[PDB]
Amino acid sequence: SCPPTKFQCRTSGLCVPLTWRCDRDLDCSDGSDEEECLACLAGELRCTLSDDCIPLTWRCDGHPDCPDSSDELGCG
Amino acid sequence: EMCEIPEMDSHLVEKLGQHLLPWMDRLSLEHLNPSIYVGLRLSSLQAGTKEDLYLHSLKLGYQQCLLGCQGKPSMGQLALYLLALRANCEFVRGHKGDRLVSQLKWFLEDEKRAIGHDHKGHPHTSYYQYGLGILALCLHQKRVHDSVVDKLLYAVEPFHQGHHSVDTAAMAGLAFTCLKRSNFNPGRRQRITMAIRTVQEEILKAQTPEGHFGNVYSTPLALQFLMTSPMRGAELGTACLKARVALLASLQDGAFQNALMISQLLPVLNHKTYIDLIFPDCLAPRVMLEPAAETIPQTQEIISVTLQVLSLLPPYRQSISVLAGSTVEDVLKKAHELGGFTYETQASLSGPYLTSVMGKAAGEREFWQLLRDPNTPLLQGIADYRPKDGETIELRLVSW
Ligand code: CNC
Ligand SMILES: [Ca+2]
Ligand SMILES: [Ca+2]
Ligand SMILES: [Ca+2]
Repeated sequence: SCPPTKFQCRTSGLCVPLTWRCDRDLDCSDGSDEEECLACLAGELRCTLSDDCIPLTWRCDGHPDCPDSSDELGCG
Repeated sequence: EMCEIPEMDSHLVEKLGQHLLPWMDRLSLEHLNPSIYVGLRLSSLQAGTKEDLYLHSLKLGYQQCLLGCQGKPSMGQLALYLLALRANCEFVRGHKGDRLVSQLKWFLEDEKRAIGHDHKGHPHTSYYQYGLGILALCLHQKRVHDSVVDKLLYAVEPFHQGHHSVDTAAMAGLAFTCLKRSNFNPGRRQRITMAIRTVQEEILKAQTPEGHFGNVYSTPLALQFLMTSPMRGAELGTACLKARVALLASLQDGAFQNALMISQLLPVLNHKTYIDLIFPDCLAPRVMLEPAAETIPQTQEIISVTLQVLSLLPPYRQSISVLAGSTVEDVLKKAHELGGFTYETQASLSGPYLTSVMGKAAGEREFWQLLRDPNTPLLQGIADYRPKDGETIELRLVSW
């Protein structure tokens, strides 16, 4: 019912992009989209598994700012 | 005493909501407005199924543009999108959500760096957006470092540098209130508590003899903040009743046309504020808004407005004829059509923002100020202010 290259959330009837198709996020209310298919600056720290730098103050702040969540993994 | 605004006439509230209603069908990214969605959800009014489509459009636009668009949204607008999520009883979540959060955190970190350890440097945007960003993160229970909060604290605390509007102070106060209610930044708890009282006092001391806080368009946000906490020792009740009187007069005189302004006022009229987004009540009953059946008589009268720009050499000064009821923007269009005048605007949540005049764009900490005679700054933008016959409108490049 909706344009090709966009998945349609079946219960909602709403239409969402394929990038979001099988991408671990629940973008549809019906969750149909899922089962259906460099130096760091001073004061910054590098994410363990990637290129990314975050400020030191983002360590242990309750939110995963690193792709691998390594900035909160150490905290325990 | 408490800041209470007794319920206004339902008819009067309804006609405010009907001004918002046409925007529910304008889903293009240049027109998408998270503040409109928030204001409506916090109001006593609703647009039914249109709301769900509106939120869906917001989610599509903001997530694709910022993670994957014509003039994608700003970080300040991303903050308001976060408020929109709370208005639907959602927490920002998933991998796409986490990334959006960190982008907003980067915005705050960059502004902190721009301000500096000394606090002389300005933010690249305003302290209003700085406060809005802290609030938005706090509403989703996302924490910011004490060093980030410190810049907002210093901006309002005694012996602070610069001068902030009522709007900016109110937004700061809302951010401080969310931090305090969430027990965030406990190492700044006493200063946060003191800052809230400071903002209260400065807003009360900014009340005009008419009853507005600062001006008619600062009053809505000011009231939102004042409603969130008691103010012992002060006569907050009296001040707020006087504001209601001022607000009522302004409403009956058609002051509130702009959709963003209405979206900031509607929560107040429903006894709600942005702080109600900590524990949202999404299923509270709201009256369905129907389109105002309403004729559109054209005027028959011609008016002439003088447009002038003295900020450029050679200066511009021309008498422009338009239909009565035309906006400043209509005058600008007509001037452009007559030849010898150009200008540029950019989209914002408040509507078209004037960025350039006759080839001259506003630079850092500069803007094109709108004035009427004599030397009186407009309280509305080019698309909302409707000049009277014989008026002189000036565009003036100023530094702030
Ligand atoms: C900061 C600020 C504020 N301003 Co100015 C003030 N003082 N503003 C802007 C500043 C922007 C620059 C900057 N670096 O931040 C500043 C000082 C240059 C600006 C300009 C003035 N402002 C003005 C007014 C009247 C509006 N502004 C407010 C939005 C008043 C705001 C207060 C409020 N209650 O909202 C305000 C405190 C916060 C806006 C914000 O950041 N929102 C959050 C952001 C995420 O949303 P946004 O849509 O993307 O923000 C953009 C727009 O707001 C645009 N913009 C700013 N003001 C306006 C006004 C209009 C009418 C339009 C269409 C766009 C803007 O600037 C922002 C981009 O940085 C408004 C409530 C303020 C008020 N209480 O009087 C009012 C607006 C009243 C209304 N009926 O809509 C001016 C028209 C004054 C004048 N006579 O010239 C003028 C705009 C002229 C123009 N060139 O078009
Ligand atoms: Ca998905
Ligand atoms: Ca973190
Ligand atoms: Ca207006």
